[PDB]
Amino acid sequence: DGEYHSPYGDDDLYTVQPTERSPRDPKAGEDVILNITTWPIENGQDVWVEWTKNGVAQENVTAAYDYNSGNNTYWKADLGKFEKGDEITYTTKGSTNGGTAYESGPFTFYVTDWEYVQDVTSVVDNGDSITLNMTATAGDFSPKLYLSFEDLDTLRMELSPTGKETGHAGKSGYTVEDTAEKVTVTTEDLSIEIQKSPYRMEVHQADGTLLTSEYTTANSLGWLTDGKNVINQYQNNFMTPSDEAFYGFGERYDTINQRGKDVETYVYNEYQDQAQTERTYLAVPFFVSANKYGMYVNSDFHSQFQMASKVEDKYSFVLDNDGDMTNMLDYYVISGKDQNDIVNNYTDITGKTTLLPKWAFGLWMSANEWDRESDVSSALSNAKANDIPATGFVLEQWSDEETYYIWNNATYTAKKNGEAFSYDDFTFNGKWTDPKGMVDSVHDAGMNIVLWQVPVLKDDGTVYEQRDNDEEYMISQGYSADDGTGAPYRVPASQWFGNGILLDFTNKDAVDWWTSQREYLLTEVGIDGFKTDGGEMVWGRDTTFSNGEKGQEMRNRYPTDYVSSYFDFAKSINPEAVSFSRSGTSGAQKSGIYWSGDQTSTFDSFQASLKAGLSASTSGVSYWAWDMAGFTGDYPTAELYKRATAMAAFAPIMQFHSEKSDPSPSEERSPWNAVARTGDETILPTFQKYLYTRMNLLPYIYTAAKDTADNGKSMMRQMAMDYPEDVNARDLDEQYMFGDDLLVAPIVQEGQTEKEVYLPEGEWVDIWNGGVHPGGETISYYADVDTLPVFAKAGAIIPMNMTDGYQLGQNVGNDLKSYDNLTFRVYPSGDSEYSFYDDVNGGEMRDISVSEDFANEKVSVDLPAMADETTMQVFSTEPTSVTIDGADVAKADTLDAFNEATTGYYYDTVQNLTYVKAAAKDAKQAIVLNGVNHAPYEAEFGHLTNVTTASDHAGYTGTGFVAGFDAEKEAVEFDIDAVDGASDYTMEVRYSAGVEDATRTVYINGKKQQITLPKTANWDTWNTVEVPVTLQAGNNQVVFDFEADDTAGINFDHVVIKK
Ligand SMILES: [Ca+2]
Ligand SMILES: [Cl-]
Ligand SMILES: [Cl-]
Ligand SMILES: [Mg+2]
Ligand SMILES: [Mg+2]
Repeated sequence: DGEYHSPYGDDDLYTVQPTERSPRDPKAGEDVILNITTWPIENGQDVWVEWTKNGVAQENVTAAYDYNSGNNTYWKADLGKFEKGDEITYTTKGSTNGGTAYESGPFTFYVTDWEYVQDVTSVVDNGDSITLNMTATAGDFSPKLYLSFEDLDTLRMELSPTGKETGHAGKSGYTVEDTAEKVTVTTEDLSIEIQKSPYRMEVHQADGTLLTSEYTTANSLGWLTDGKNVINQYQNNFMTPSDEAFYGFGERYDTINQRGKDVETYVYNEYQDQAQTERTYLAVPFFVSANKYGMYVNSDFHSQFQMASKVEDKYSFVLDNDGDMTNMLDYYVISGKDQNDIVNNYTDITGKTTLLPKWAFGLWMSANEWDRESDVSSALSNAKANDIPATGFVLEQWSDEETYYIWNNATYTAKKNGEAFSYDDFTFNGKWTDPKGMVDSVHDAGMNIVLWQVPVLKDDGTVYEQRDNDEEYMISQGYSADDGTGAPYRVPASQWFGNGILLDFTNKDAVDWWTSQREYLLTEVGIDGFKTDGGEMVWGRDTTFSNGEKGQEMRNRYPTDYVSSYFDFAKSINPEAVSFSRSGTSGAQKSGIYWSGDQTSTFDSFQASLKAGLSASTSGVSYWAWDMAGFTGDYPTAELYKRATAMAAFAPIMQFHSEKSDPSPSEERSPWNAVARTGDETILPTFQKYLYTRMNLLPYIYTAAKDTADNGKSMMRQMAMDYPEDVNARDLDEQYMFGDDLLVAPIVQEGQTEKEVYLPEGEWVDIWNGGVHPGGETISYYADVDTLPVFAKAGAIIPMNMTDGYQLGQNVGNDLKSYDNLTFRVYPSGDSEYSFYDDVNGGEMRDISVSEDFANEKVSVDLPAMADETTMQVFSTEPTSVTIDGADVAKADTLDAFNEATTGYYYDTVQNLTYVKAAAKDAKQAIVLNGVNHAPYEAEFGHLTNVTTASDHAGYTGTGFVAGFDAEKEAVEFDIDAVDGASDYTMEVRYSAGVEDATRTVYINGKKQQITLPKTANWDTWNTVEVPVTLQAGNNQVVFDFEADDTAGINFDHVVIKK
């Protein structure tokens, strides 16, 4: 028998327990209902409420029967409505036939209403902060809003509704113009305009361009209070035009543009249906707008961002508080040089990404079913047999599944009083007879290993000596959080690890103990980090932490305290250790890799993972991973597996994983098991191609990882992050930038082979074959299941680790200590510069510069001192000569001769790349390619009408030529760029015409001219004709037609644009 009521339940955002108060936090005019339970179900029960209003005893309120369920009766008591300032205290009671009474409480609530800023009554400029003294729309407070600058382009607002708290100092580099009606605050980057009556702020760039502004009708900034004991919420409201896009908010699975949605800053463990439920494990109260600003609400409390979800032209935030009247509202409006600089400024406030070792950027292998030494040995042998040079290895099913720091099957004498074990304390048996030796074998394969962990001490109600000993110690030492009554906090019973006790990561002594238990894994077993799973486990408003904070404030912070504690611990022992986690909030980026969690093997889930990575990127979480092709559900199709592999190889962290613990057949998402499960042997070479390409690009990828850590620029980025003004880029979620230079367009739709790719203005070159694609439109690219469209931007300098074959997709292995052939791929365009992070040679930054001067048929490369031989691969026509420091270097006729040479050059006619080899030297070297033009536009890559291609007459550039172009109605169209700006140019047409003179009609952006192509000696003889053309900015449509007045057959190799 009993009775129970608890007003907040578990404080869950999405559900209520059946014995809560509704509303949880009543405002003025809201009917308050109390839900109460009694048990068992029986006649003669009476339930009632004893209470006071402002200290005055009220008549008891009797509860009415609502419904029965299980062994319980549920009741509702109606307290009615209240006025702002009312203080209500109540106790719920139950008894049967006037017998024993059971009760809950007392519970108190303070009835609130909103008060807003009205006018600015005075301004005080203290030199490093500005105070705006204001009046309020209601109540008796004297609010103060403090303005300060975190930097000249980053504004901080701190509101004290009572005026009793003071804002923080910032930079002094600002000026103020204060008039009776308005105050304007100016820095070299911002112009902040503030109307005084009513108060309203507009944030502009220094040149006057509006970034964002408070809502038009003013009274935008407010707080929810009873006027005496409590401040429970804050809000501000802003004006937004119909086309404004909002990105970030942590890791989001539903959309990359949150306009139209209410976004909850609330961490949650949602399995498989994150997109549909709009939930996430990683929530951050920061967004970036394509209107060139970011907004960061500096609080760990839950907030709701209403992004034009209520009123078409308004966005708002509503920030919760625990009632403490001394907690100021603190938020930032962040500008910068560009969108990535906005993210950099955000990381100045919340923490920079910590650079991880290069091994983190190779392939990670994982499968939950790996639960014994023989599984590890077989995984290593399978990788070797299938030529998969991975660098990361994860074990999940490794422990006793009780303590989570002891190897499965190990025996030992249990320890009391929180004492830690050493390796020699264990007798290793069964599944793991020699963990240290197993780790050595993983290292010997060139891989690094991490072990799965959780932040909770498991308590399943079973007897297990060591766990029971640790639990008693942890509780009595005060190492858990407190439930609010002096008892240890436990995860709610219905949840993952329900009944488990959370380690209080705010308590340094608790953390030292917890990590001391795992110390031997790092010092003696030799592991390389931890997969710190979970963390979305703090419920309860009264849950109390050692830092004095409670559940509302700590729910979102807890996972990051957990993750960071482990990351820092592992690295203190092993400098090369890496964490792999899923949950966090602002600052998560400081502590390792984040993966997108638990998803199914479908194209819809693939689409959601990419949105999660792109939104996480904007939010400063750059080192992002996903379980390629899904970790659960029916085994992926060969198509999904292949499409996923390609995106995964071009994402920040590449990793496969599987959910099942003991399946038959195997559920491994490895390429060898994928071949086995689908019966499609072609999966292996396709996977190899993408893995080998990633390893060829590792020097570029790792430099990008460094740029994240140094400059806040995420590795994988949504298109609007690099092109905010481009209206076509605003909502794209099926392509992205990777590193500074590569536009990647994965196929994330089932059955798709015609991939649309939006190309921003500028020239884009297909990295696989040299196809040129002028930007400014959405192109169609035919991508079979093994193909991934990837393009390099104009001016790109891309370092690569190549074999003597010098093609993308050739295996260089997993040696992270040296390069095979360090190579720089260059797409010359004006003056470009690249800072390469040469980690192989001491982490020195090598500044490479390229100066394109095709008007004088030259491209110059300024190579700094290098420790290794270097090979340039420059996109161009074939040079007439190449000099290094003014001395000619020898032309090599074949790739073999090029490889044998110590210095020289070689021209790859298929790829239209000039290779230049320069020796290692302790000083800068000046390389100059002479007699070169922009690379040819191959006819075989053009848009063809009623003609085909072939490769049956030798001497063509590219892969062949257009053949059988010999009848009316046939045409070849090229999309061409002006090389050095809009101008007149000479278009060199290369063709063969073995039978007779030919003529064709050419249209340049619709302007007609006819050309004559003289007979060549035979079909094995090529000739060039020079045609004067006028080329403008952007894409030039160049059409070669065979009209009624044209004549004869030609083979058409390419066109070259020159001065
Ligand atoms: Ca050709
Ligand atoms: Cl004033
Ligand atoms: Cl020729
Ligand atoms: Mg800055
Ligand atoms: Mg080591």
